[PDB]
Amino acid sequence: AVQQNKPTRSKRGMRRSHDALTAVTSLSVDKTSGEKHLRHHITADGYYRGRKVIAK
Amino acid sequence: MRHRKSGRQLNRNSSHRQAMFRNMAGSLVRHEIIKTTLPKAKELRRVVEPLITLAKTDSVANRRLAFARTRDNEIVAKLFNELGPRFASRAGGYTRILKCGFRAGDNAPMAYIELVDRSE
Amino acid sequence: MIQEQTMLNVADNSGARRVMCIKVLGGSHRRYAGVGDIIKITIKEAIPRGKVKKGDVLKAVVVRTKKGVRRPDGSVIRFDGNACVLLNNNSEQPIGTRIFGPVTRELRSEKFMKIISLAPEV
Amino acid sequence: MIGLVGKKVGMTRIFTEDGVSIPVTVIEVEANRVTQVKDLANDGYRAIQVTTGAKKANRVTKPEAGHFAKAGVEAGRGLWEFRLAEGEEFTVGQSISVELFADVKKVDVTGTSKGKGFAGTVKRWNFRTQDATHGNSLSHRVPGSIGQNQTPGKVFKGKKMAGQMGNERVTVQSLDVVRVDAERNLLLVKGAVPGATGSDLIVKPAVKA
Amino acid sequence: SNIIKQLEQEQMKQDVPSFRPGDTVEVKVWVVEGSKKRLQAFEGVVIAIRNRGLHSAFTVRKISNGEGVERVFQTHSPVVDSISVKRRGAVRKAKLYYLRERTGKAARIKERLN
RNA sequence: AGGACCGAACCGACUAAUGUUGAAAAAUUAGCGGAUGACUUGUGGCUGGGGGUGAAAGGCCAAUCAAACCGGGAGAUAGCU
RNA sequence: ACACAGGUGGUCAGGUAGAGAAUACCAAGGCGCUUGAGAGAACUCGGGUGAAGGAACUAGGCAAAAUGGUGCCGUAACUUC
RNA sequence: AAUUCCUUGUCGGGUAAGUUCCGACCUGCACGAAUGGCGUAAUGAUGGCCAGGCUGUCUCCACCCGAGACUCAGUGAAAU
RNA sequence: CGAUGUCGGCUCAUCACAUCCUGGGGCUGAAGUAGGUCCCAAGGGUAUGGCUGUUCGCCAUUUAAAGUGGUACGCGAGCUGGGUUUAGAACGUCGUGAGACAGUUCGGUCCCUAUCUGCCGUGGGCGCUGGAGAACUGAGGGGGGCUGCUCCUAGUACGAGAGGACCGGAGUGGACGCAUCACUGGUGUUCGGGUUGUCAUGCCAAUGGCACUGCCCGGUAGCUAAAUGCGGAAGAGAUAAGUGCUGAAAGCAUCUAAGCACGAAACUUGCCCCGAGAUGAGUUCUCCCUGACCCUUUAAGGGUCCUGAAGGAACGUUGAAGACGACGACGUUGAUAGGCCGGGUGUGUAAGCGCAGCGAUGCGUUGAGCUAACCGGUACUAAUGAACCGUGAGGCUUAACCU
Ligand SMILES: [Mg+2]
Ligand SMILES: [Mg+2]
Ligand SMILES: [Mg+2]
Ligand SMILES: [Mg+2]
Ligand SMILES: [Mg+2]
Ligand SMILES: [Mg+2]
Ligand SMILES: [Mg+2]
Ligand SMILES: [Mg+2]
Ligand SMILES: [Mg+2]
Ligand SMILES: [Mg+2]
Ligand SMILES: [Mg+2]
Ligand SMILES: [Mg+2]
Ligand SMILES: [Mg+2]
Ligand SMILES: [Mg+2]
Ligand SMILES: [Mg+2]
Ligand SMILES: [Mg+2]
Ligand SMILES: [Mg+2]
Ligand SMILES: [Mg+2]
Ligand SMILES: [Mg+2]
Ligand SMILES: [Mg+2]
Ligand SMILES: [Mg+2]
Ligand SMILES: [Mg+2]
Ligand SMILES: [Mg+2]
Ligand SMILES: [Mg+2]
Ligand SMILES: [Mg+2]
Ligand SMILES: [Mg+2]
Ligand SMILES: [Mg+2]
Ligand SMILES: [Mg+2]
Ligand SMILES: [Mg+2]
Ligand SMILES: [Mg+2]
Ligand SMILES: [Mg+2]
Ligand SMILES: [Mg+2]
Ligand SMILES: [Mg+2]
Ligand SMILES: [Mg+2]
Ligand SMILES: [Mg+2]
Ligand SMILES: [Mg+2]
Ligand SMILES: [Mg+2]
Ligand SMILES: [Mg+2]
Ligand SMILES: [Mg+2]
Ligand SMILES: [Mg+2]
Ligand SMILES: [Mg+2]
Ligand SMILES: [Mg+2]
Ligand SMILES: [Mg+2]
Ligand SMILES: [Mg+2]
Ligand SMILES: [Mg+2]
Ligand SMILES: [Mg+2]
Ligand SMILES: [Mg+2]
Repeated sequence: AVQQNKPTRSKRGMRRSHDALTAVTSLSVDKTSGEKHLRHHITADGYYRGRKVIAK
Repeated sequence: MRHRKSGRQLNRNSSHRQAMFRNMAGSLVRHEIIKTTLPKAKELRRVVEPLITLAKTDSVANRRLAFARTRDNEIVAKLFNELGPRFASRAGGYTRILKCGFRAGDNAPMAYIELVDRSE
Repeated sequence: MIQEQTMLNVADNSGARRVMCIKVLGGSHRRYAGVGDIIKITIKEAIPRGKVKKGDVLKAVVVRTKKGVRRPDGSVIRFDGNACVLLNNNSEQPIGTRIFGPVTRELRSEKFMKIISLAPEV
Repeated sequence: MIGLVGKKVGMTRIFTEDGVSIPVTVIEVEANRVTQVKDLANDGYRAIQVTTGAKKANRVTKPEAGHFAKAGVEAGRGLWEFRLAEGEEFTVGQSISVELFADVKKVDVTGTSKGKGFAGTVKRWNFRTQDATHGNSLSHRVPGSIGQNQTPGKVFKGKKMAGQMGNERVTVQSLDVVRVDAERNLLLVKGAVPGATGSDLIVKPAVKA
Repeated sequence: SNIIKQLEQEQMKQDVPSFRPGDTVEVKVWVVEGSKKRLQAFEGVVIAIRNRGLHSAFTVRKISNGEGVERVFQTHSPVVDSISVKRRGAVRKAKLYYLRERTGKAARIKERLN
């Protein structure tokens, strides 16, 4: 269950082929402040869908 | 499988879920908005709404069934006096789920579950 | 579900008290026995001066199963207690004369005509 | 004859006057509207391309919206295709309803099965389990051996192992039709058909009965 | 489930005598003997009632000559005819399965009468 | 009264499973035996390498025992690898 | 070897039920075990329940399942009584 | 027979069927009288066997509840 | 010999044909039934138990038959450890003894997270030549292929009797596989109820926590079987062993040499599933894009500004979908999920109060109260308008029709 021959850098890279990260890259500007954020997520201060939903 | 088995396990005991959703429903009523993960938010929504559904009609019998659940009179007093009247005409969603971000520690998608009509 | 090693009761006037099914006759790898299937049993307990004796091997037919038999309407005639009727090994010919314990209409198939005729109920 | 696409809506029983409870399955069949008449002289084989059901204006896409508007029909929830068995001419936009089934008496259903997950070898292939006791450690529901030894050296192609059971196309054959409803647009077939409630059924007459 | 429930209605018979479980029922079923529809009888205590609309069923326990017979009956079927009640009983449980072990003078019930 | 009986502490370790690059270089969970004695245990001593001690297995003598460990003879010797 | 499911002598040791320091639930006091959050496949481990049958399992009733307390009645072969 | 190679000896009992088990015969390969012989009440985490009970051991598994498994964030090995 | 782990059992098999059964035939000391023997045939099927650690074997009871072998006498990086070759002990025998025994007996650690190949499932990238969205053809491949009994034909044929068919056609079972919860049941630690111990809610009352869900009794959905449906085939083509026609070589005879016709569960199809990465990358239908300027070793080149379509992806609410991706539905032009309402199902006559009673408790209000993922409705809450990717009529040579 161990290993038989040592794999290569080639095999180490082809395995990490699909380990590659992926960004969001397409954000939304709010109607009120326009501060970019994630779709369906509040802003840093509490704005969401053009509304202060944090109420604070 | 779990075909049509609506209920979320939350990696806990069944005896833990009855007491976690009892104390978390309690701090949602004492406060008005709390912060937790979505899988707790989508589920607390299933427990706190049947309380606002309940407290629309006051009676000695409804106080007991609202005291078996939530196990504290202060929440029972907050119910039937505040929320029942404050959500009377509306027939439906008495709370709102609202996604915010993540935790630094374990990277859990969080959300602010909030009771509606908090523009006082 | 009467299968091998099942301790049945006896439901005729022959002498035995407890029999035990040792083979469900009828087919290869045949698991259990049902309504009116012929089975091979052995006698584990009898009355003293009776016809059959302990340690004998003869055939039988199941009559009353604890699991019960389904009628074509989705109804079941679930009894309470497994029981059978002893037969001759060499022919149909039941050795009993007084079939006790009410049996099912599902045995009416012309080779068990003597069984229903001597039966008390159903 | 050809066939017809219907929706599986539950199953119940329809009693006979002899008391024989007949387990039927209700197949909701509105009307298969025919979109295209494929031809031997155009494609290389004769077949009709039907559809049924209702769509949404914002949901029917541009490529298919022309494809429905070529013949001209209310757009259905996807297309299907039935091969003609003899010289059976039709027209485009034709509505083939359930009345074709007022004559045939042995039918055939074909639908996606009920998805059962990543099913182990015990559930999927009916492997007898090993002993729950008498020493048995960590192999209570294991498939055991999966090959001989050095002579093959490999596992043969097609070994029964653990994988995907269900959510696959299944044909249950020779169901006896019970009642053919005209107004209620139903079809009562004796027994059970694949897939959960609401799953599609490609209902055809029995071909080898 | 509209098209099934509307189809469920067409088979169900509109005169079924409702009752609480524990009642000593007397039911009559059509048994066919060759070519003669004989009209049987069957008594016993109702053990359980499974209400499912058309798919209804109720279990009746009869202490016969033998050990004991239990029969279930698809309520809305053309076999069953009588749902005549003899003794209205008073039990607390909804399904009486403990009467498979109590016997004789231990397995007797109380008439309801209230 | 009892090398008496059932049964905790305490001691011991028969069965099974888990674990066996373990939580642990022998333990854990569910059971189990003794449990006022030929008992168990604390502290402090005594007996030592062909010797000690042993209700006796050639077991134990610092995770090591048909002859402990450390240093020296010693870079023993090896027709073997 | 470690912030290790192990080992470590003596003393004090409440309430209710109970024969009891067994055991259950609590007091005082002290802690939630130094990775968590979702999903709810196969499979593995710790467990629950089960139609009919009931050892047919297997090296073997291994493991489970079952019996389980007090009062009273009653209690064989054999025996060193 | 903790002993019998031949051998699962032969006869009897238990079972539908018994290389084991119990009783007995005696051709004791190769029992035998303090390296004790033959019995023996009680005792035993003892060896073999049988019956009642009881049950997922099994016929044949099915479902459910938790801990891993699977995914994400952090840390991050090993034999080879 | 700087390791190739061993019998048997469990599990999972797979191939061979010297075939146990079923199928097709010749011969017979083949009347019939039932057998013997030989040839063709591997599609499928090919016992449960008592005794032994045993394979084998004996025995009991069946079955259509309970085939013979290869496959490290298949399978310990899958399991067991009974047997046997570690350390303990005893008996018989051998030896002065330590010990020894193809004699025996009781007891006795079975390690490993899979890199590669292989196999079972599932996706990403790119290609398929403008791109995209759907529906199919179809090379190749896989799955499936078993069979008894009763009845009719007919108790006819055959037979002195006794007995007792072929063929053909219906019905009912076993084994196995696929599928499904409408029926019958199982589980149902998210539902209801009962009750023991104890703590708490200030106390009675009424509840909650804990003790494996405390122990229990039932039970929705879902899952699933013991439950319920269905399946093998018919038929066709070409054949094996075999049976014939015409018929010469050889005036005859003869199935074979020319030619022709029948002939098996085997072969190819018919049934079902996968399937255009079949790089030989197919076909049909539909939709969308028909903007301007420079450089240049001027070529299927590179660059910029203006537009970036169909569609896809991402995100979100989730599914009878699912390990993760993926796949399906929906995204206010709204029914996808939660909630709410009506209904249903289940449990069972709640709480409070009144009356009867010393009391436990009962009766009445009341088949009420509570009701999990169930069914049908309803936007009350959440699916924010945009943005991101993908483009701008699609090369070369040639032929055939339009001009
Ligand atoms: Mg990776
Ligand atoms: Mg976790
Ligand atoms: Mg608990
Ligand atoms: Mg182990
Ligand atoms: Mg103890
Ligand atoms: Mg020295
Ligand atoms: Mg020297
Ligand atoms: Mg620590
Ligand atoms: Mg420690
Ligand atoms: Mg105490
Ligand atoms: Mg405290
Ligand atoms: Mg789980
Ligand atoms: Mg259990
Ligand atoms: Mg035990
Ligand atoms: Mg136990
Ligand atoms: Mg004998
Ligand atoms: Mg001698
Ligand atoms: Mg001696
Ligand atoms: Mg001597
Ligand atoms: Mg002695
Ligand atoms: Mg003795
Ligand atoms: Mg002892
Ligand atoms: Mg036995
Ligand atoms: Mg990670
Ligand atoms: Mg013949
Ligand atoms: Mg066996
Ligand atoms: Mg055998
Ligand atoms: Mg092996
Ligand atoms: Mg062990
Ligand atoms: Mg093909
Ligand atoms: Mg093929
Ligand atoms: Mg004649
Ligand atoms: Mg005949
Ligand atoms: Mg049920
Ligand atoms: Mg239950
Ligand atoms: Mg409860
Ligand atoms: Mg109280
Ligand atoms: Mg507490
Ligand atoms: Mg208990
Ligand atoms: Mg139940
Ligand atoms: Mg090309
Ligand atoms: Mg899209
Ligand atoms: Mg609407
Ligand atoms: Mg909804
Ligand atoms: Mg009352
Ligand atoms: Mg209550
Ligand atoms: Mg409700």
